[PDB]
Amino acid sequence: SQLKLLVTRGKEQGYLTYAEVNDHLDQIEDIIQMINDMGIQVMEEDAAEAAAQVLSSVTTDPVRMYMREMGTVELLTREGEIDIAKRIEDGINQVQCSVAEYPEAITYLLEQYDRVEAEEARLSDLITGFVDIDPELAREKFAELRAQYVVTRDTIKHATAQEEILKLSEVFKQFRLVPKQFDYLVNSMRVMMDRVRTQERLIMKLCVEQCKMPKKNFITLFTGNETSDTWFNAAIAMNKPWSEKLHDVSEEVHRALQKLQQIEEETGLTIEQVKDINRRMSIGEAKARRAKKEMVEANLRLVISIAKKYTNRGLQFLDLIQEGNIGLMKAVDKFEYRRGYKFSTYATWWIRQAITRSIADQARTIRIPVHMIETINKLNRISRQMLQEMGREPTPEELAERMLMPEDKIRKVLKIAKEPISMETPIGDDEDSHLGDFIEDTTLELPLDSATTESLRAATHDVLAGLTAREAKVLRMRFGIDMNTDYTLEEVGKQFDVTRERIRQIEAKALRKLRHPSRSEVLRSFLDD
Amino acid sequence: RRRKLPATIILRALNYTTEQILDLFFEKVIFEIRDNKLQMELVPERLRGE
Amino acid sequence: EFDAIKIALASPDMIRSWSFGEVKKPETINYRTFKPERDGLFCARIFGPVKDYECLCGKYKRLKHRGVICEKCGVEVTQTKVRRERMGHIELASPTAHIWFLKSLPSRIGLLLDMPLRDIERVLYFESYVVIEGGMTNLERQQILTEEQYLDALEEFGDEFDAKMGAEAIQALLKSMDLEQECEQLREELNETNSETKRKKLTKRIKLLEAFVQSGNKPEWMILTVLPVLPPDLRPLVPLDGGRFATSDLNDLYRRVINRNNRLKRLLDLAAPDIIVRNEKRMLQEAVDALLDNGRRGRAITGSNKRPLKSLADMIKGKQGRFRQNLLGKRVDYSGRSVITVGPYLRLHQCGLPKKMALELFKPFIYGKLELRGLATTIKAAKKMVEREEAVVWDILDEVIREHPVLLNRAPTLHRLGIQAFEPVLIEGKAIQLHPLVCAAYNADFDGDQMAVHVPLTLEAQLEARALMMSTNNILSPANGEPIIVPSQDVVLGLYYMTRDCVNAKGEGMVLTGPKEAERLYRSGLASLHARVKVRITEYEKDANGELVAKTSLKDTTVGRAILWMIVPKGLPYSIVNQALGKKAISKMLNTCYRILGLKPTVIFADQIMYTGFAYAARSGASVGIDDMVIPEKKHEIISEAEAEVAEIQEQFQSGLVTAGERYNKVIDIWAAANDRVSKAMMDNLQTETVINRDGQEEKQVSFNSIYMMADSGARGSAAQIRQLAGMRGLMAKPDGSIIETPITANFREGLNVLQYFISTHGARKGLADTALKTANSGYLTRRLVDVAQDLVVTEDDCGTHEGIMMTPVIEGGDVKEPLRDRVLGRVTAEDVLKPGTADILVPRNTLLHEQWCDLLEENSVDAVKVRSVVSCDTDFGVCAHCYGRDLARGHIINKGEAIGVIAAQSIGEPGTQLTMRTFHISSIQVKNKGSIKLSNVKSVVNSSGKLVITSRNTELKLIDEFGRTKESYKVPYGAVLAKGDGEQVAGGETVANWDPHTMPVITEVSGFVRFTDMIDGQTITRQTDELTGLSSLVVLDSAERTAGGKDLRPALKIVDAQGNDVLIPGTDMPAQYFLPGKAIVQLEDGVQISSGDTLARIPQDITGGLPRVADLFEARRPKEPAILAEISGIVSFGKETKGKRRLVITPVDGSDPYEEMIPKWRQLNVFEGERVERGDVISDGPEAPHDILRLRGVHAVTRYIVNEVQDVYRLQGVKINDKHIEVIVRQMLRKATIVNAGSSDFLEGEQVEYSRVKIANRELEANGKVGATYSRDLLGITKASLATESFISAASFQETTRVLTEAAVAGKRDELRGLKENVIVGRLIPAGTGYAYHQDRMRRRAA
Ligand SMILES: [Mg+2]
Ligand SMILES: [Zn+2]
Ligand SMILES: [Zn+2]
Repeated sequence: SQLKLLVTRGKEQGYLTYAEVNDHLDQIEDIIQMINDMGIQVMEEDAAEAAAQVLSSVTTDPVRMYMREMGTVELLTREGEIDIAKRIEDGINQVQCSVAEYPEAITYLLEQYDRVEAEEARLSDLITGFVDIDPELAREKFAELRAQYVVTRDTIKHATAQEEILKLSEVFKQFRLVPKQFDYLVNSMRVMMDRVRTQERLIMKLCVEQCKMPKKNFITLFTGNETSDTWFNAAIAMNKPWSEKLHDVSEEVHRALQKLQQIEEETGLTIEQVKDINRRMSIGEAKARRAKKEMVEANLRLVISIAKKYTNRGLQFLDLIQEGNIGLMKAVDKFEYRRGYKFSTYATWWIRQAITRSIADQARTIRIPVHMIETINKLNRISRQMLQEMGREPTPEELAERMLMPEDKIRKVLKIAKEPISMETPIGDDEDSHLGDFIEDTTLELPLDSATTESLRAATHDVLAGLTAREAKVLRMRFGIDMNTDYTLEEVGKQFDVTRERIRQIEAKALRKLRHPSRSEVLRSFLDD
Repeated sequence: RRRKLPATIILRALNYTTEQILDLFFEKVIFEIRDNKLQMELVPERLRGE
Repeated sequence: EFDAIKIALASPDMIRSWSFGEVKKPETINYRTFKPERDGLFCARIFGPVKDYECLCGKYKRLKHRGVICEKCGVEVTQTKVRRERMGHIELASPTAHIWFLKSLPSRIGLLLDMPLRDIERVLYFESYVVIEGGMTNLERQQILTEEQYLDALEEFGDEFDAKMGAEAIQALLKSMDLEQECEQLREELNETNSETKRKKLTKRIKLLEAFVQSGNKPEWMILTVLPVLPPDLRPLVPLDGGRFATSDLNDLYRRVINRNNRLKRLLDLAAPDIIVRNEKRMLQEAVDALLDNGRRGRAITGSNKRPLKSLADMIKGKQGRFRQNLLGKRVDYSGRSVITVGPYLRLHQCGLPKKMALELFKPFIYGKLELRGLATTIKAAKKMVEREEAVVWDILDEVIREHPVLLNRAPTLHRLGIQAFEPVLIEGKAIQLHPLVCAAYNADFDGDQMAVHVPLTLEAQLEARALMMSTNNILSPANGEPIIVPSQDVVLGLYYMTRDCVNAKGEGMVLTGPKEAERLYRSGLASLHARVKVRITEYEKDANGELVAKTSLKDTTVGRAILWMIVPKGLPYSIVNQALGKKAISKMLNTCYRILGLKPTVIFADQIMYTGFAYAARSGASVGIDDMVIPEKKHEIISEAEAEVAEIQEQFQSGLVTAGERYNKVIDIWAAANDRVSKAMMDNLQTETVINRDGQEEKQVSFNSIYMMADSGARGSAAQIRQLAGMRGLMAKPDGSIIETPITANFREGLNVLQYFISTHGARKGLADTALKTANSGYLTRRLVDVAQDLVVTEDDCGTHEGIMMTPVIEGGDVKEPLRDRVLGRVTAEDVLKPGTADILVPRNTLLHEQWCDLLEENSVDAVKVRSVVSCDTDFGVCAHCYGRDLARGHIINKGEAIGVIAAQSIGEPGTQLTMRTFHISSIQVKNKGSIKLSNVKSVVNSSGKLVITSRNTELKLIDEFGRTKESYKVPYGAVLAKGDGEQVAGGETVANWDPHTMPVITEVSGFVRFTDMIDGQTITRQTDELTGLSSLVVLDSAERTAGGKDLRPALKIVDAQGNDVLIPGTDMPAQYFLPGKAIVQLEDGVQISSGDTLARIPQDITGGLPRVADLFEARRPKEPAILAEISGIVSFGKETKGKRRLVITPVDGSDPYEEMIPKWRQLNVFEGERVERGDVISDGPEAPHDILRLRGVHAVTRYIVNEVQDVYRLQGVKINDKHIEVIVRQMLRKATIVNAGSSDFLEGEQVEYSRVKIANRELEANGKVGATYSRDLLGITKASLATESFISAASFQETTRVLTEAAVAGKRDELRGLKENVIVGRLIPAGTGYAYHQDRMRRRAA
């Protein structure tokens, strides 16, 4: 009963300073704030049992928690990093072969290649170069995959076809196409399996997961034939009571066979080929991704070092680090040891631009262009070596001759900086009046000026009372009076049915009668020169 | 402002022991075996009002 | 028009219903133009247009496009004020936890899920999983894991775990759990575990869950997935002159949270490593948590300013926040300030005004008049011409101000008399005039103090100010009926100089035809202003039924008093101006004028007394001269004697006879005695030094020294400071309380050398330092009184009950510290008042005791008046008007509507300033005068001397007079030597009781012999023989004195006879053997004889007054030495021994005594284990707690203890305050209560609820055939009674805002506007005052 004793002491004495709470036991700050409201009135020189129970249970600074997270992280070895890199490469090669394991993947490849041969893109933008100068080689090489395919079409009738679809894949592996074309068939390959797997959710889940169908009966039926009705539409003579329940969906999951034969057609070959193709892909792919995840772990020590110097330019320290990580992971996709290098020197390029491209983006309440922040950081630095050099200070004219800019393109940037003041700033007087307590309004109608205008629509109503029905109505017509209004002069020509020209005559007649001194002197009151 | 310690902990950390510490901080009342009923030396003003 | 304000948790679909779009970007504005960004924290489309009736792209810029939202810029063109009204929402990338249900003290999400808060903390910040659908492997929903355990559960099965970590985990926890299931479960798991902790804990938690149930609120609503943003306007981005800007911290906080949300979104589409994304989620939880509030989170995450960023909740709570500061205390239009000066010429019903301020505040009025007159054309011309200030506007202003009152007001408005309304009087100059008889009501001098004037705009406002608030209607203080327009500082000096006999002056001893000839003779220079004179006068002593019967005489008096009589009205008798007429007497004069002759004559007479007093103090030429500060000729003598004394003590101290710590005290007492001697000498030499000789010989009169004349008059200062002028000036204690032994033997008429001044500086510095600190809490106890009893108003007219208190004077054996007059003036008798002739019904049932009935009782001497307090008023939600009484500023019965809670607060508060701010601290009943004696509770017998001696306990003496009253009472302890009996018309100066602190005897009831029982030596006691002379005796020994071989025995000198029995005490079933506790000093050895009432064994054995003694006293705080008493009324007896504390039980007459608890013997027993003590009888020690007074002696005692406790703090100070107010705070102190049995109720039996629900419930259930239910009366300190509140807006405004809100949020509370603190917030009328009609008729509207 240590802290239980100290809280007993708090209920005894009723005020406990840092001496006890430091010597009766960060978590220090946390526990003092908790002991505040037994209530105890702690100081520095349903809660009593509630706070007692929370003080009976024995840091959350996310920086401390982040160090503790990183505790099981350690610098990775150089050629070990090469090993992780080659593992990533093996994963990307698994994914490449997987897409080349899909023949119609290469078919859509030829589709895009023809569209760029029909000029639907750029001959150097169809791919990020082959793994080898002039496109007619790589293009004819793509054309080789064209002919290398139609030589493959002769042989699904299977011994000579399987190693012919791959020869256009082994050539495929020696290429490097742009990721958008890469991810399209991939994200179509991602679409391919969701379509087929969803079918078995219509195929199998509507048998194995509803009709009390044991796992053996579908797997012992489906996988082995896997395409026709011999595995599904033959199960309804299983001598079973649940295979008897295979009738109500027999025309429905047979549709799911109508969708699979589409998918076998859509895949061009058996779905189990396509299955272990993209199964193999994401099998290595996750491992491939797993390889990248491993490497990013052992480089955050760089990023905490990088961000150690950008900190106090108005950005939260855990905000610098997260932007730091974003570059560190983006480079894992881009760093290549294929030259033979250390990732350490490569990373800080990306991680520097990460912090700084962000620091100029989301580090003020008024945002500014990086090319303007390009300017301000160029002045403030060039301000240094001129203030330190010339003597007193760089006048904006003096900056005009260091930087030959017009000095009214400069001086506007020197008006740009100095982000707004905290309106909760405490003003003097020791009165606790904040700054915002004196910033007045400009939207308010001056209470007198409202009081004025209420007579205006009254007073103009006065003279407009003693008008003719035409002039009184036409002026309310002509001007924006007592309605959603201001109908144009042609518009008043229509409603009053007189003339676009005649209206201005009576309109001219209108105030010409109202231009009488000693007749409309009321609005003469609303004049002050 | 840190955790409290028994004060002579620093002194034991200060290369000190029982004898010379209790010498430095108190006086010396010497009992002896003078063969008969523990004959004791005393200072007359050392033992005033009591 | 709305009503019944509501609050509850907010659904995500609710929050989507509020917004007009969702912010996405963290941009705010365009840095080149200042137009809002696309969908930043200031949007065009989202929060609407920027200026009046235009889009932002400029496509449409007319009012005729109203409503249509543009197509390029898409901003809905409407008023620009709409940016103040719209709200934006945010779709968080992932869930995150609301701080208020997370880190608040009772942990609203803590006890909603059985968890410790640190467990859910480890869950939230991505530390350890929490299991949900955790299979039938090891867990189901609660217990936490680790990554070793997370992977060894993911080990051996991937299925069957289904757990997450952080926000989503808690969200699935709440979204899965049902309420009804858990409530019924722990219901069954409750009544089988209703152990004393378990019962209350589980019952309260199931109460919370059922409150969640009936609310329709969903727990997963607590965790946030959509976050709503303020409108832009309330967090503006104002432009500052000079290119800079100013924003509120809400802006950048929103910006940072949007940045973290965008980052987590980018992370999620990357499928980056879970470490980085988990840090992102943690960071966003951090950001939102610091957004909603800054305190629970560790570090208030500051900005480039070295100050903490100021988040949302900080804009509601605190002093600075909206509630406490800006929502009640707000500036005002048509109000101005100035410096106040006196201008004594003008009457009490008005105040001077500067002309410039008068023309400013009433500007719109003067515009309206100049347009009504046609002296201008339009308002613009009117403003232009008043700015020119032509002649006509002055007459217009003199016309409009004419009957139009203005409010005056000072900075420290303590009581309601700090704001009074006056009629303006246009004055040139720029000061504010003031009737000097109103400064004291304000408590403002003229050292440059500044009032403020507000204008009552509304015609109901003008009438409110004139009929309720105008100064002439408000002359009598509210804290006590004393008139508070008394002559303050200088008119009293003039009046005292006017009414002052001197033995010989001009025209001594003539006869005057009237007062008028007195005035004519004085101003002509033929008699002196004050010469003793025979004068003929006529006094209108109205005696018949409103009949002013005049009757003249030849009064012998001063010319001055005769003059002053001409301003006294018809009512009073001449014996009021026929004295010296100091400061006290003249206040009494105004009091009697009000009491006799109404109000208007008293106000007119007040202005007259001020006018004449000022004029004659002008005539007096009363100066102060250096010759007038007389030094006594025998001062240096006393100084030499005292210096001889200090030398003498020093000589002895060198002689070794004294301690320095007593040499100090001896020299202090020496100098103090010398100080009082010097003061008496100087008073004799100054108070009456004036000798005068009419007809030869000289005669003695009071002095005419015009410092004495300003102390004896009581105008300013007293005898003590005049001592400080001439005589020696104190001893000048150090700051703490250590007095410096070498006094300041100088005075101020002589100088003070540097060390005398330096010694003065200690006390001067401390005093000034602590008088500048009663300013720091001028209104702290006033605040904490108002915020508990503000919601209490007189509501009905009479509740027809009979309870109340029996009023009796506050006398403690001296003189009557408070007569029955004051304690009963203005209250309502609950029954008749029967003369001691036992047939004289004097006031039947509802006679408001004004001065006349209380007078009649005064000369009739009945002191038993059962008066209906407020605290026992049967009314609901308020108090019977007839119960409260009459003590208004107006002398009449209270009228329904009056916010007596607030005036009670301001009366118990504002004299608190007049108290001392710091808690300072401070044997035989000898009959002091003539009379008889009455022993109340006199349970005694003819004792050993054949006389009376206290065998009882609470025998209270009384100086019985033959009037029918109690003249002077005393307390008589146990076994007191009553040298007489009860009912003896005795003489004066007699000690009729005696007793010894070292002899608290156990004297015998009846006779017997000294025949012991169990008194065994070596086993129980020691055979003591005090052989200085050789007497042996068996004194009782305590258990540490008794051995273990006799500790399970009970020593006693057994009462016996000469035969062999143990003579049993008649009345009990026990034989008499006086069991004795430890230290029981015994003498009579075995076998000795005694008789009835003999000395068997006679065992041996400051009031504060500060202000914070009162706030504590209004808190029922358990003092250090509580005194517990008997819960049962009957014969008591001991029990177990020393389980840390002794044991003993109070046995009933017939029932059971299961009552026993840890009675520590460090707190000494005053009763043995053989007395028939009743419930509420003194057994424990020290100061009784006020709680036990309630639970044992009832509510009336706990209030009579508390008013008679806090009143004497005022009483000990010389301050006066009525008792009515100290009850109305009491009545709030005991509003809550606890239950005795459900019966026909709807609550827990061992539960707590306010009185009125019970009070309406089980009084109604008697109307039904169902049973009534019983309840225990709780009692809460004011700040603890104040939190318990039916509202949730009256609580947010003063207490911990977050604590109230989350509780009232989860509770789904609904406040229907009542009380006075809420209707101010909403800005409708108040239920209490003039707006009592406006709020009842809502009930008729709320009655259909
Ligand atoms: Mg003052
Ligand atoms: Zn538009
Ligand atoms: Zn009442």
